[PDB]
Amino acid sequence: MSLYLFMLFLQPLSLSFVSRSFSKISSLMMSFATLWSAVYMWFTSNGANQTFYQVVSWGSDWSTFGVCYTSLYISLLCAFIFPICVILVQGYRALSILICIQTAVSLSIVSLHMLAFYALFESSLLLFFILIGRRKYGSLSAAYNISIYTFISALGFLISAFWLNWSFGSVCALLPNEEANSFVAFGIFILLWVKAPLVPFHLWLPEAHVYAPTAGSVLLAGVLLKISIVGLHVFFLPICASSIVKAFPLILSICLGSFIFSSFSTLKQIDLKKIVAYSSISHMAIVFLSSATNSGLGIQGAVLYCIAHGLISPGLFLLVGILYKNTNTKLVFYLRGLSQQAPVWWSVWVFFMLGNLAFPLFPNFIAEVVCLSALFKNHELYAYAFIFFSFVGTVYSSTVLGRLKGGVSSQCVDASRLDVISWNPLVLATVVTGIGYM
Amino acid sequence: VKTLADYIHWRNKPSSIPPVDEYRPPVPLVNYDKLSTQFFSKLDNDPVINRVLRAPKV
Amino acid sequence: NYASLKADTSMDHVFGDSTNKLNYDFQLMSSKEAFFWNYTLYPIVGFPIFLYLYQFNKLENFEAEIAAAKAAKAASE
Amino acid sequence: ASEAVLRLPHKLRVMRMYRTGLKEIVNWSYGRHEFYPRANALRMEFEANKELSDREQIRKLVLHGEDLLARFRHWEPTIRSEFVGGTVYGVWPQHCKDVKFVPNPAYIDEFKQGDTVLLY
Amino acid sequence: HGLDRDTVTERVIHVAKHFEKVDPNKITPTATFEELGLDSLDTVELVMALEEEFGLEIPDNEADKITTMADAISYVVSNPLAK
Amino acid sequence: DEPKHQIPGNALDNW
Amino acid sequence: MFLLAVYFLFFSAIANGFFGRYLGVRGSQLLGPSALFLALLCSGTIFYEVCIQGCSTNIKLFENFVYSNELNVSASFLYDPLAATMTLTVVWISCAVHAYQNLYMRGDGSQTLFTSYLSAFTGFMLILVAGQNLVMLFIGWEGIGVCSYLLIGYYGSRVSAVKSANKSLIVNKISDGFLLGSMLYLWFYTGSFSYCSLATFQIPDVVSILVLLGAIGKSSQLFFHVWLADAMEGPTPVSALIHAATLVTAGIYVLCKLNLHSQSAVGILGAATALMGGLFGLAANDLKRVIAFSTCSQLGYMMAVLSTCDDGADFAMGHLVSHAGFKATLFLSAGLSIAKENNNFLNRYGSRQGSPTLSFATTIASLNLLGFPELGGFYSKESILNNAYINQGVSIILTLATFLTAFYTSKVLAQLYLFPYGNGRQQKSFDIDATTLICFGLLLSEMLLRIFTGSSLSQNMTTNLPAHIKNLPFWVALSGALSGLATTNLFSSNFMRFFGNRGGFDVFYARKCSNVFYHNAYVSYTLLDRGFLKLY
Amino acid sequence: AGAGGPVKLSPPVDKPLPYNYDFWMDNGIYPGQPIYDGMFGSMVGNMSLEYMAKGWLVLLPILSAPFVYEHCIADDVTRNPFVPRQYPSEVREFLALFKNGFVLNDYSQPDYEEMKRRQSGLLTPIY
Ligand SMILES: CCCCCCCCCCCCCCCCCC(=O)OC[C@H](COP(=O)([O-])OCC(O)COP(=O)([O-])OC[C@@H](COC(=O)CCCCCCCCCCCCCCCCC)OC(=O)CCCCCCCCCCCCCCCCC)OC(=O)CCCCCCCCCCCCCCCCC
Ligand SMILES: CCCCCCCCCCCCCCCCCC(=O)O[C@@H](COC(=O)CCCCCCCCCCCCCCC)COP(=O)(O)OCC[N+](C)(C)C
Ligand SMILES: CCCCCCCCCCCCCCCCCC(=O)O[C@@H](COC(=O)CCCCCCCCCCCCCCC)COP(=O)(O)OCC[N+](C)(C)C
Ligand SMILES: CCCCCCCCCCCCCCCCCCCC(=O)O[C@H](COC(=O)CCCCCCCCCCCCCC)COP(=O)(O)OCCN
Ligand SMILES: CCCCCCCCCCCCCCCCCCCC(=O)O[C@H](COC(=O)CCCCCCCCCCCCCC)COP(=O)(O)OCCN
Ligand SMILES: CCCCCCCCCCCCCCCCCCCC(=O)O[C@H](COC(=O)CCCCCCCCCCCCCC)COP(=O)(O)OCCN
Ligand SMILES: CCCCCCCCCCCC(=O)SCCNC(=O)CCNC(=O)[C@H](O)C(C)(C)COP(=O)(O)O
Repeated sequence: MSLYLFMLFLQPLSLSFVSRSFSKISSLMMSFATLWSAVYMWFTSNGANQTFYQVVSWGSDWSTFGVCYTSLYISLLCAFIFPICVILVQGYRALSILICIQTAVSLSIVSLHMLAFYALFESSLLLFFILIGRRKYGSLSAAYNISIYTFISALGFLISAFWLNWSFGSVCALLPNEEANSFVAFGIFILLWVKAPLVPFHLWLPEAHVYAPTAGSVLLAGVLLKISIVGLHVFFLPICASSIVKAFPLILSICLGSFIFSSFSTLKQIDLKKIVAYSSISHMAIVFLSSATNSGLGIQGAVLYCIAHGLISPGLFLLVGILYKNTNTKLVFYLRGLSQQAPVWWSVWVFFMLGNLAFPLFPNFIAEVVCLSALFKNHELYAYAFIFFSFVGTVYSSTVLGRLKGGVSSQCVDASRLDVISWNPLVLATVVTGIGYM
Repeated sequence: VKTLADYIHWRNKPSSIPPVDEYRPPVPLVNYDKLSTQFFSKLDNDPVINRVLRAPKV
Repeated sequence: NYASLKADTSMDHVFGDSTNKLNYDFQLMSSKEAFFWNYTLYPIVGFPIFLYLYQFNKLENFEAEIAAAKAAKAASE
Repeated sequence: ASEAVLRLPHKLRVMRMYRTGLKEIVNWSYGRHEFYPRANALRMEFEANKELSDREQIRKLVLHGEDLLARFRHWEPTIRSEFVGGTVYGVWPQHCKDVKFVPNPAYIDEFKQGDTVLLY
Repeated sequence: HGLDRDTVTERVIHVAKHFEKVDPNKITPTATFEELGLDSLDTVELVMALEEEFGLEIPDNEADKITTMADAISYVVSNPLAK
Repeated sequence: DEPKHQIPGNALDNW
Repeated sequence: MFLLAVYFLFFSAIANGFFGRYLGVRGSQLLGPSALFLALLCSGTIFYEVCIQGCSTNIKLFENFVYSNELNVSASFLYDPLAATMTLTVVWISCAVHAYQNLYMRGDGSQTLFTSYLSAFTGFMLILVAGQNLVMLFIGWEGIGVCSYLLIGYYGSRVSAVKSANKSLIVNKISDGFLLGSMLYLWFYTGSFSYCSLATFQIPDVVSILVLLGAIGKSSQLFFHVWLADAMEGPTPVSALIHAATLVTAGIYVLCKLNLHSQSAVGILGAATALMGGLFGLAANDLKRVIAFSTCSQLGYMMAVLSTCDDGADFAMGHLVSHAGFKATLFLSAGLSIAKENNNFLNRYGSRQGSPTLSFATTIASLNLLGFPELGGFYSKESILNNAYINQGVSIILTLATFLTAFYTSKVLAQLYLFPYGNGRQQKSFDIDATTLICFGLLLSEMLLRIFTGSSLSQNMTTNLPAHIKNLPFWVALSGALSGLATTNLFSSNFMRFFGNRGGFDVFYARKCSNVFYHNAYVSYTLLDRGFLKLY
Repeated sequence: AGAGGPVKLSPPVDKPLPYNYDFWMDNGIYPGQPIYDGMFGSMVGNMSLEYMAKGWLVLLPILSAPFVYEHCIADDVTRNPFVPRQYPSEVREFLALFKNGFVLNDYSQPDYEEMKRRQSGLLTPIY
């Protein structure tokens, strides 16, 4: 734990002292060192400590950090996926912004103080405004959307944290507190409602992903959406369980509506990135509902599905980025003959799309099975609703694949050595998780 | 009475009007394309059809 | 820069001209028709919901009738 | 009848009606043996009214024959495989030359490949 | 396969002989159907026979434009799928 | 040339 | 020994589809058939050990495939009599199809990838059949679904093939969704996914309906048969595998493995699918389409028989195994005819000098379909028709389907051989190698062995029926065959047109269901997220 | 020749595109197709949905006539001239448990009423 936190603080620090020409090499080595430190944290985490594997405090309640099941999986996912983002990004400015965003996100996951959690997650607010609104390839609209949505949700969460700190006297997760207040529950909930895109607060995500760089999109879908599940498991369910049980019919309505409307909206998309973004929104609904059931099957299923998404969505966003670099287009209508012209890109694309559809040899299948079982534990109709509407994902994915698969094309647009190197870890991880090493 | 309602930009009329002339994709030509909306018709037992199809010795 | 908008007429003799165009107006179903078909198809999709509602109603009605009769038998006696 | 057929002159309209009727005879037949009597019957049907000069009667005949040829359109047209609407049309389409291939893609400015954040 | 003019000519001539009215000596490589004695209905049948002979499908607009022996041979020679 | 938003109104009337 | 077959097929898939650059076209023409021959030897050993000698075996590969809280499933294979019989049939047909593909796919650019997909397809079918738990069956069900998507759409530059693959994928998604719901119901109230503990004497109707809805997808029954006819876009070897064994049979296998079906529904749905499929096949003019509609009709017979009696499951599986051989033979022969004539239409076929082996194999497969006495198809079909007499409704419809089946089958045989030549005077030829002859030898061997060994234990058990009622299927078949040879007209042009349009199920889906789907998508996106909730 | 056959290329778009052009599938070969065949444009065989519905209306009664008689008009006693298969008591009691069994229709049995109520079981799980 201490090694992981130290490496996390060293990665932004290293950039200040690098030669400005060695920046990319140093950043890659630091990312790998952070991954190795995360593996060490996993090694030093004994299952015998059932509640929290490790807790460290550095002199205050704010500096209380600790790892649990959700935290451990998300932290390992962030450390696994960061090297890919690093190699995909060029320039000191871009590296600095990305490394600061990563440090803030990775510190947020392990934080056990609500106020510290807020301080670390929302520090990366201007950096995303600047990243999504970059000079030539960025959109100011998307930056404004994401920034305003984040500020409003996090401010509500902050108000709830202030009330809990005033009333109980502490806001640390390790101190058992329960609250029946509905205003405070709503304040904590609104952050989760926005961060994990749920209809009608999902509009910020697609704009940000489309106008973000591939490293940014990969980080966003891979781990930024997951930060909601850490807040739910660590900062919402322990204190506001009563309000989740009181509002379960409403929670279920909003989650199922998000899943349905997002699936239908994905059908009208002509941009590959927008298709992947709306697929993520649809997938987040099952995770949110499963965790809200407050059952063992649901919490485990939600975390597992989150890992599966955090392994499948970065792959699709990476392949889309590679294709866009080769062709300078994201319109499905312009891209044809990709099967014949890019047999190697096509194979990986088909594999990842099969993963997104929750086929058996993919992590998504196991995760979905567990989440559906949790819903069936609640009610049979709850499970049936989700299972039936899954066909809509098939229709859009099939239509996209069919449009891309065949036609006439005069351009050989296949992946280079660098592109295969970038996806190989993701492919291997997907396969390993698919075979049951979740 | 002047009110916000007067100066709010209500979405009552389209800002952009789509171009009238629109692309129709090329399609193979079917010479006779009238749809048959009647399951039972005199056409099926037409005298012409009987002479052309039913009657000739095969 | 942009692709040429000039078509290829090499195979026009072999495979036919492109003069004939589609007759579709590229517009979707009417709102009135859509309301009927959504409110017809969606109930068909939710067949389990109606089965559960039916059985639950039957069970609750039976239980209430049982209670009523029990009360009646427990009053006189 | 479609618009393209309607715009055609009388002579071309009757030639088209004969052509389409012969094709529909082929589609509805079970073998080549059936075609010959049916084709002779169709020929006799057209020959019978060829000398008619009354425009109104001719219009009635044309319209009726067009309605008959519309109703009796076959679900499965008998089309050669290599032609549009055929099974082997497009199976392995011949590749055109002048394909743009980028050689040694990863070795073009290998160190600086990636996305940059430009600021003001 | 680009079929040569000589073969196409001989086979179109072979097909044209089958009409009873036509005299076997009038049909020449460059002769209009009217001189041969073919009516409008006959021209449709001839074009269809050409369709059987070379195993191709003639689009109707082109088939309308076939009215002389010369243009038919030209069309078949131009077609790459003619057999 | 790039696609641009249509501006409702005539130039001189808006001015 | 039992694992070896699955290993051989998955190896042949990985080798041909990942290392085809090294192996070559010839290397796939060796490794494919060699692996399939080895798998046939293993499947034969399995069949002898389990079916004949009553020795079921369970092989647990690993435990805790899914381990979330109470929910626990393991990757285990139980070879029970149903599994052994299906394994044998599947591997025999796949070995024949692999031998067939050596010459048929020589003119195709990716012969290595085709062989890889065929071997992965066979492996997933063996996983589905041999699974000991519902999760393993789902793994097989999805694997065959994906392999079918990748094989039907093999010709990507044809919009019809890609649409046919999308159709298959969507229909199979709806079916596997109903299956997932039923498996969740069964896990929740029985405590396990294993078929041994899955047994429930009384099951709520919901689970029965969900199981049936899941099964009707792969085994294309009414309302879910749209994809089968379209699946003709794919190459002929794919059609033989899907129709004869891999796809259509899975639904029946699921229904027979877990007897949760309801008698009232299965009988009506089956008899309806039998009649409709036969009527659709009457109108069809493509050789490959007629054999698909025949597959639909036979599936209707198998589904219908489950309702009649307790032995219906045995009778259904017996028909399934008998049907796979002759139906595979019909598809392979149709493919060879198409390849030799460069034509797909029945009108242009006719008598022409050919190979004796192919013509005989076509005649014998058609006779098995028709119901010619003392043939494997006859015994498996009479077992169904005779036992269905008790259900008056099912019997009448099934006899009418027998008539229509005989009529189209006889018409097809007359059109392909007896009829005079109908194609053009052009040079066409397809020379058959010894590998094709071996493939037809294998199919004929299966057909012959089926007569000697039989399909069900209760096949020849007496059905206590009057002689006139027992021998009626034969008279109806003969009458249909005679009417089909005469090529007589049975229905008016209005009905012939209706049957050619396959009942207009797809026209209904396009005009109403697809329009509603895209109107819901228009309201969800254009009107709302990008309309009402989008800033100027 | 399976490979290398000539194809016609679809003309490049030259007019403003309709908003719902995503309903058209064009790979670059000349004959493009709707996303779902029959949704718009030419209909196979020139048969409308109304024609298909009228056909199904003519056909449905004839197809349903065999099934309606036995299922509704007929009764257990009159459906067949024999009783269901007779089994020893130990076998029969176990077989009667199966809801989807064939021994539940034995009117001769003194447990007929219970068996009939078992056959018409619960629509959905009570718990
Ligand atoms: C003892 C033994 C020695 C061992 C060493 C141990 C010592 C420990 C620490 C010592 C390390 C040195 C500290 C660095 C100081 C200068 C850093 C800097 O200027 O940043 C850019 C600078 C890059 O310089 P440059 O490329 O040459 O051009 C800059 C030009 O001057 C102007 O260029 P421009 O005009 O084009 O501007 C473009 C701008 C685009 O415009 C923007 O985006 C503006 C956005 C506003 C701020 C960003 C808001 C979000 C920032 C979040 C904080 C990041 C960490 C996240 C962790 C969460 C923490 C809660 O983009 C950027 O500038 C970079 C984007 C990301 C960097 C933002 C992070 C810097 C925050 C504040 C810097 C400190 C300044 C203090 C001033 C001191 C006296 C003046 O340095 C970097 O390499 C990246 C930043 C490194 C961050 C570490 C600094 C700590 C801040 C974290 C706060 C935690 C509290 C502090 C405790 C720290 C430990 C005790
Ligand atoms: C670009 C790629 C080119 C190279 C291609 C690579 C080819 C890969 C070959 C495919 C592998 C197939 C093997 C599947 C079995 C997975 C092996 C495995 O997981 O090892 C098991 C040991 O089990 C085995 O070895 C299985 C035997 C493998 C071979 C046996 C028959 C081979 C036929 C394949 C059919 C397998 C069906 C399984 C479906 C789930 C680990 O044992 P445990 O200690 O119990 O692990 C805990 C379990 N859990 C993973 C869930 C955490
Ligand atoms: C279960 C135990 C053992 C598991 C073994 C499974 C069998 C082999 C699995 C190999 C990897 C699985 C997925 C491979 C990547 C997916 C892409 C693919 O399969 O095909 C690629 C390309 O294929 C490859 O290069 C790799 C395939 C090698 C082996 C594939 C065997 C079949 C895949 C099995 C299905 C996966 C199961 C997933 C769900 C159960 C695309 O092909 P097409 O879209 O059809 O276009 C090709 C061009 N043409 C138009 C001419 C057809
Ligand atoms: C007691 C009080 C009683 C109630 C009184 C309420 C009165 C008003 C309350 C509204 C407070 C919401 C604050 C958000 C205002 C909407 C955003 C401003 C619109 C706008 O034009 O912003 C542009 C871009 O913003 C964007 O692109 C953002 C798009 C819209 C943001 C969506 C809002 C977040 C989600 C809303 C609610 C979520 C949960 C609520 C609990 C930037 O404009 P510019 O820089 O060019 O300036 C030039 C001047 N025109
Ligand atoms: C209309 C559908 C509702 C939309 C929400 C759908 C799903 C949201 C569920 C979130 C789960 C936990 C949140 C707890 C309650 C929030 C909404 C529950 C529904 C609700 O409004 O109940 C009200 C009570 O809640 C309250 O009194 C508080 C309402 C929320 C306050 C709104 C903004 C608060 C922001 C405060 C920021 C932080 C403050 C911290 C000090 C009135 O119901 P009732 O019991 O009176 O029944 C009388 C009816 N006959
Ligand atoms: C053996 C088991 C049964 C297998 C299939 C049985 C199907 C039987 C259902 C059809 C019989 C009743 C039909 C309803 C009566 C309608 C009578 C005339 C129909 C009519 O006028 O309008 C039609 C409505 O479509 C319709 O009629 C659609 C209504 C169908 C109800 C949904 C049932 C599923 C149908 C699936 C196959 C049926 C294919 C043909 C229906 C065409 O409307 P339009 O497009 O011309 O309107 C113009 C667009 N503005
Ligand atoms: C499968 C079922 C088959 C479908 C059969 C349906 C077909 C309907 C058959 C009935 C249609 C008719 O009679 S349509 C016949 C309409 N009658 C006329 O037009 C009279 C005027 N004749 C002329 O203008 C010329 O003689 C002309 C004929 C053009 C030739 O020109 P040539 O002098 O240069 O040969």
